[PDB]
Order: sequence, then structure tokens, then C-alpha cells
Amino acid sequence: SGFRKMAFPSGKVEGCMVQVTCGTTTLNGLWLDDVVYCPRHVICTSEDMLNPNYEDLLIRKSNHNFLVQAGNVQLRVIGHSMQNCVLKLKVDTANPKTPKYKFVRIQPGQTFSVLACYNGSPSGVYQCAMRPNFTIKGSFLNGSCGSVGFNIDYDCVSFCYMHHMELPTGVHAGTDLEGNFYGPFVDRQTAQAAGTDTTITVNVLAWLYAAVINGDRWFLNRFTTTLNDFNLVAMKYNYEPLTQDHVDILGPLSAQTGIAVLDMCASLKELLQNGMNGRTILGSALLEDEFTPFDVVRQCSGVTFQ
Amino acid sequence: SGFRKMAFPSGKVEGCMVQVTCGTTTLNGLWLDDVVYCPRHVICTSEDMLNPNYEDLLIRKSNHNFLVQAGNVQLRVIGHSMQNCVLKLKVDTANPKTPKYKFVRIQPGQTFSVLACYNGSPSGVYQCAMRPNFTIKGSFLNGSCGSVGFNIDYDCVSFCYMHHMELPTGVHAGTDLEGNFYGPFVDRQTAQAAGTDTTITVNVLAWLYAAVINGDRWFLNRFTTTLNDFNLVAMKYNYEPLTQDHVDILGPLSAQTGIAVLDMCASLKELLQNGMNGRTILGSALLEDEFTPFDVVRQCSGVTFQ
Ligand SMILES: *[C@H](O)[C@H](C[C@@H]1CCNC1=O)NC(=O)[C@H](CC(C)C)NC(=O)[C@@H](NC(=O)OCc1ccccc1)C(C)C
Ligand SMILES: *[C@H](O)[C@H](C[C@@H]1CCNC1=O)NC(=O)[C@H](CC(C)C)NC(=O)[C@@H](NC(=O)OCc1ccccc1)C(C)C
Repeated sequence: SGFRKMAFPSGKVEGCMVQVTCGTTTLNGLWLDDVVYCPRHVICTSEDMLNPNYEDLLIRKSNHNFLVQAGNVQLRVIGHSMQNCVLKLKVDTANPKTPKYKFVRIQPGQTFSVLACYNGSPSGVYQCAMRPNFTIKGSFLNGSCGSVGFNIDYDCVSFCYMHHMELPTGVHAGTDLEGNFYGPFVDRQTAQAAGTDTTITVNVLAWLYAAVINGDRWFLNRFTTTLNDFNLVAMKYNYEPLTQDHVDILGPLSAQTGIAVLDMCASLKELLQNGMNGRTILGSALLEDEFTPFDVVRQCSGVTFQ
Repeated sequence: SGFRKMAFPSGKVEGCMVQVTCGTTTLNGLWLDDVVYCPRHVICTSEDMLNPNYEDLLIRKSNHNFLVQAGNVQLRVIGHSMQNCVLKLKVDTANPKTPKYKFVRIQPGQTFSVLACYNGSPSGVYQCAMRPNFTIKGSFLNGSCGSVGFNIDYDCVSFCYMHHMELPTGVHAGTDLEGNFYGPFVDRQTAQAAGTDTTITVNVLAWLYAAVINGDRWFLNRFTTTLNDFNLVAMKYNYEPLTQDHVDILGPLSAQTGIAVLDMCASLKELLQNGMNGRTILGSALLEDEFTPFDVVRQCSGVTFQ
């Protein structure tokens, strides 16, 4: 037993990380088949970033202005193009470590693993959630741009995030692998509002089911509630409204534990109204919302990948 | 910026995981050069585990009783031996993916990454700490035994933990890679006491320095204290006593932030005496002790590996 915030094994993604240099700026790229993907602001000087005309800036660049380095293997760039906020550098060599992969645009509330990288070399791996306001709460320094977020289904890597920027909150924003930002953000150094975040209710419930599976059951109360009744409590506390789609998603956990979803909701409602009274759940003094129902099920059934 | 519990990239370790079967029992092994390492209780039936005579049980086994499977690559066993609580199976093939590696016995309070595995295939990666009472708080199911904990120094993997068992607390116990248990535990299905745990004071301070580096400074108070004065508060709250060795280890963080260690101690003392008053630090409502000073420094300087 036990419950931990667990990332996917990162080996398949490690084999795809490269270093991309244009001028003095160096960031990370993702090398898949014969294409390297990276944030387009690799082409900017520090001054360009205040208000870059990326088309005009890219026109001044040629294939040989982009240095792509894979460890010490070094790639010849034979084509470049800009797709939304990413550059696609065509290289003369297919990555021999390319895994089976897909590009996906994830939904708010979903989770993924981030492989944090600098100069094209992995530093660490951690799990997180796409917030309802399309930010993530990551750990990113200068040079981390181009680091990617991903999920694994057995042998297939689904890439879902590429890091671009940090917002005036310490929160992080980026794009999918077609270069479209999650949320309203643009790749410019100018003040930008994230907007109000909300707590991912279905993930909190999943985590309460995790707790029960692992022996933590003090919060299991006596009451029940209704969807509307619970949803009134939800928006008081800036939780996303629960839907029948969410109830259905929680079905397997409900069947494993014998606790109806609406009964679990009544426990959550009391936790929101009364706090935790200095107690903890699964080692936490806060209600955790960065585990999806699938995350809980994979961790309590031992799903593997390779 | 931002601060996350970050594991090491696991690719180098993924390449070493194998499946070991003896009779009906299947667990994970670590394949390095031409030796596979795994918990010796792979040789036990469910009934043997109540009080196994491992020498007597191992005598009934021959090389061909051990099935070692690496993905679908399958290894010929040409020798076996028991070292403390691990078996060493000699195989006829050196692992072509063997990284530069070392076997280390870590100290309580240190951290390492765990690659959780089932049937020889990685499921997830997460960071944790060797508690002062030589347990870890992991996430481990049936079949996870033989999963390993490790640290990376650039290209060298230092293996420090192999998982063996779960204790009547939901906590986990295991050995180093020479098969010596951390703590007083034995590999027998019989009730076993872990003993009182304590909070790792130097790690809490490191995490408070992390917080200041990342803008969380509300807890920075006005007071100072002394080592003895703080150490009296420490043992009231079952924190390890702080030593001058710990003060020196915190030197670089003290120099980066301009906060004397004893000033930070005075903040910690007030947090222990008064609680957090419903506030959070780095997204947590509890004082976190599973980041070492080195962990903080690597995450706030961007150290990479390959
Ligand atoms: C690329 O690796 C780099 C990663 C960030 C450095 C520190 N943390 C990070 O995640 N990203 C950048 O340098 C971007 C480049 C832009 C997109 C052209 N810049 C930023 O992330 C800045 N943030 C920003 O401009 O957001 C708007 C803003 C916020 C606050 C105040 C003014 C503007 C960041 C370095 C401030
Ligand atoms: C091997 O993969 C397995 C992993 C554990 C299964 C569930 N969680 C795990 O980490 N380990 C075992 O099956 C060991 C085998 C022993 C060492 C021969 N057994 C256990 O971990 C049991 N724990 C145990 O015997 O500890 C003492 C005890 C505790 C509580 C009550 C009675 C005895 C565990 C399966 C209870």
C-alpha cells in the first residue's frame, strides 16, 4: 500500500531531448524522427522578448543559424519552419531512439509528467496537473524552455506540453506540441493575467477514494448529499461543479470501496465546511487535486509500461 | 522558479530492471554486468514466509530453477549465491545497458528516487527520504519487491535501496544492494516494530531556504535563537537535534539568501510553537522534511545528468 505522487518512467523521453542554440540563446528541443521541436523564442534576444515580431525575426535566420546538439551527436539542419509558437527544425538524421509517440492536447484537470531539462540534459521528473486556468505549478529555471510534459500508455508516449514561460505568480505556461498555448497566454515578456483558478473536484474525490483504499477513513462520515446540494458547496469553495460524467468516471473506485460517490461527496462537503482540524489524509493537511481517477487506479493496481 | 518534489530521470535504471521467477513467486531484479540482484524471498512459498530457513530453502534450488526475463530477452543462469538478504544470480550475458554504477549504503535523512516495478517493468518514479527510523514511506504493491532506490551523479548511478517488505504502519523496509536491511528488520512475515520516528531538522531548514528563494517569506520572523535553545524546542517536537555539522551543510543556502541559519531556526521554532495558522509554505500546510540541502541547491541551480 501507500500513495505517492508518481511520475511516469522518463527513459523514453530522455532519449529525445536535445539542445537548440540560435545566437546566444540556448534551450531544449524534442527530437522525434527527423524533426526537432522547440519554443520559437529561441530566436529572440533579451530585448526582442519585450515585443517580438516572430515572422520578421525568423526571416533573418537560415538553417545554419540553428545549432542542434544531441549529447555530443550533432545534427545537420536542412529545413526550418514555425508552427504557431513552436519551431520545427528538419534534421538530416532520424532519432534512432524515437519511441512510439502521439501529440495530444490535454484537458484541464488531467495530469502529466514533466521532464525538466537544461542544455538538452534531463535534471528531474515530476507529476502535475493542468489547472482549470491552463497554468501548471512546475519547477522551471532559465534554460528550461523546451522541456516537455507527457503521459505513457504501455509503449506509446503521448506528448502534451512544452514549457515556454513563467507568469507573475510563479506559475508556468506553455503550449501543446503543435505550438498552441494552453490558455490565453502569448510568448511575449509582458504582464499577463492567468485568471481565477478552481480546485479539480473529481480529482479530490479520486484522492479520497485512494485514502480509503489505504486505510485512511476517519473522514468517512455518516451523511449523504445530492449533486445540486454538493454543487452549492462546491462554488462557495471554488471547486469545479461535479457532473454525472464525473460520477461515472469514479465508478470503478466506488465499486472497489463500496462507497457511493454521493456519500463520498458528503464527506468532502464536511471537510470543506469544517476543515481537517489538524488531521492529515495520506500525509497531507490539504485536500489534494492533482490525482485523476485513472492515476489512483493505476497506482492501486500496479499498471506497468515498456 | 517553483519548487517540486523531483525524482532523478529514471532511464539509466529502467535499462537494468528484469523479472525473476522461482517457483510461482515473481519479483523484480536488477541486472548489472552479468549479475542479477533480487530479494532472497523469491525462493519462498506463501507458507515459508512465516518463518523461512533461507539456507535450507536455497539448497533445494538449482540454477535452472531461476527464470530471469529481461523484457523478452531471456537470460541463462549459470551460478547463484545468497549475500545477506539478496540473491545474486550469475547470468551468461552482461547487460549491454549497464550504466556506470556504485552500491552505496545511505544515511538516515538522505533522499533517493524509487523506480517502482512489477514483473520487471517500470510503473512510476518518485522521491523520498530514508527516515531516521530506517523506514521509507513509499507506494508498493504485491510484486514490487526488487524495485530499487537510487541517486545519480552525472553519469554514475548510486544504488542505495532494494524493496523487501511492508510494515504494520503502511511503511516500507528494505536493504542496501549488499542485502543488509536498513534498520532492525528481518525478511519474515512476523510483526515487527519500526520504533519512534523523528523529523529531519536540517531538511526542514533546507526547505525553508527553498521557500525564501521562491518568494515565500511570511514566516521570516524577527527573532534569533541559539543551538541549545533551538534544540530544546526540537526534542519537544520530535525533531532531530541540530548540530554544527548541519549548520555548515546549510552554509551555501545561508550565503545565497543572506539569512543566518540561527535566524532561520528562530523562524522554525515559532512555526513549531504556533503552527501555520492555516497558511501554506511552498504549497504545503505541513513542515516538509524530505528535501536535503543538496536537493534544494540542485533544484535552484539546475544541475543536469547524462
Ligand atoms: C525559457 O526557458 C524561459 C523559462 C522561464 C525562466 C524563468 N522561469 C521560466 O519558466 N522563459 C522565458 O524566458 C520567457 C520568454 C518569453 C515567453 C518570450 N519569459 C518569461 O517566462 C518571463 N515571463 C513573462 O514574460 O510573463 C509575463 C510577465 C510576467 C511578470 C511580469 C512581466 C511580464 C519571465 C522570465 C518573467
Ligand atoms: C514483495 O513484493 C512484497 C511487497 C509487499 C506486498 C505489499 N506491500 C509490500 O511492500 N513483500 C512481501 O511480501 C514481504 C515478504 C517477507 C519479507 C518474507 N512480506 C511483507 O511485506 C508483509 N509484511 C510483513 O510480514 O511485516 C511484518 C508484519 C507486519 C504486520 C503484521 C504481521 C507481520 C506484508 C505483506 C504484510
